[PDB]
Amino acid sequence: MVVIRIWGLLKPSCLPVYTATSDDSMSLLFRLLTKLWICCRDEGPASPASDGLVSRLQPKQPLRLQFGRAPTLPGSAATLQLDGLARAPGLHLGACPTEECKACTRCGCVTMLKSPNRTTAVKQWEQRWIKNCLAVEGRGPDAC
Amino acid sequence: SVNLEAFSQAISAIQALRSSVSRVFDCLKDGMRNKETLEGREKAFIAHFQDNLHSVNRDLNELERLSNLVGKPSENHPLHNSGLLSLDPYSQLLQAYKWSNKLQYHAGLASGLLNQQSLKRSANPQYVDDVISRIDRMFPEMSIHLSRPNGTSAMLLVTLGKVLKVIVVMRSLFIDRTIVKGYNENVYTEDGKLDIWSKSNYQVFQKVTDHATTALLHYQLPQMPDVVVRSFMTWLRSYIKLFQAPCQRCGKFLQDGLPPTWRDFRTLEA
Repeated sequence: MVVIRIWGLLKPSCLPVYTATSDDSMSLLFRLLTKLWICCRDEGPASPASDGLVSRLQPKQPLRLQFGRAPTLPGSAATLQLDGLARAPGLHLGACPTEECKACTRCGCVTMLKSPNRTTAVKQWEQRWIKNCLAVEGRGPDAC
Repeated sequence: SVNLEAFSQAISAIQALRSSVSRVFDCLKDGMRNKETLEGREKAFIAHFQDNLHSVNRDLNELERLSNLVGKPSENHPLHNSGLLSLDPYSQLLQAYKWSNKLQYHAGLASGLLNQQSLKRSANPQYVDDVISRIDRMFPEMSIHLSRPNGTSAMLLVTLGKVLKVIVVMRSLFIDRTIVKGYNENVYTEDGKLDIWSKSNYQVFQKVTDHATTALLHYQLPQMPDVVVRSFMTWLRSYIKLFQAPCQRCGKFLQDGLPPTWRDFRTLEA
């Protein structure tokens, strides 16, 4: 957060709270996180005045985070039979849109990102993820 | 004071405008689901744009109408309801009003739809005629009269804008044995010696007479003679113009008229 803050000082188009009062929230965010840090580094408290003061939620709360994950084979002890078709029920540039608009490369760990990445200069991420991703044995592709 | 309809229309219009703009903004959250051929979503976009234009035009058209409301709202009628809580138990009044209106509308719709009855069969006073005549005579532009020189049977005539009076001599309750004439051609005041019948015309109103006879054999309800004669006189009133002639041109024949269903059209075609 401090390096992205110095970035924002170097260029005004940083990542804001995206909700309200975007143009000094970062200051109080940093303060609260440092508070929790100090209060939790060396066997500190957990989820009392700290809780009471952080209980205040300014008009800045975002939602809809990815939390990337994939289904599995929950064959516990007795029986779980699957067919060949009609399966039975059991980066940050989206990775979960409403409509499909590209090759829609699939992935196992969290990724679920684009295959060509449709960008110009983010090639660092693409290069680092050219090969199999983190445990990317399920790094597959799917149409539609 | 029928502005309530236009105001309900404006209500529906603003509700539809809100719904449309909300749906437009919601649809812009995502692009084409699976196009695979083109970017034809521009079509739906332009459709929503035109719907917005439609909404704006409707708002403008409704702003043009609904000029203004009258002063002194409620017309001092619910002042009792506007009164203090001392005399008001007041909402009960409006409740009963709404209940009565709803019950009336319900009964009307039920009676209307119940016209298709299921009764496979129907089995196990010189004072109503005058009352019915007085009730019917309250209607405007259609003057009636009666002399009854024959006896117990009823004899009466009706007048219209022209002098095309109609001679209807029927029984106590139901209308039958009628005849039509035009422009004093009957002169049934003292014709010959008295109010004569003569069952005749100059070979033009014979068609109108036949139509009226057919109507008499059509509106013959089993009971309620008041409704019968009301339907009869309404049927008669439909000839006050004799100018238009749908389903044809107004040159097909001598005349054009046969409205037993409350709508006239070119005769000799049904």
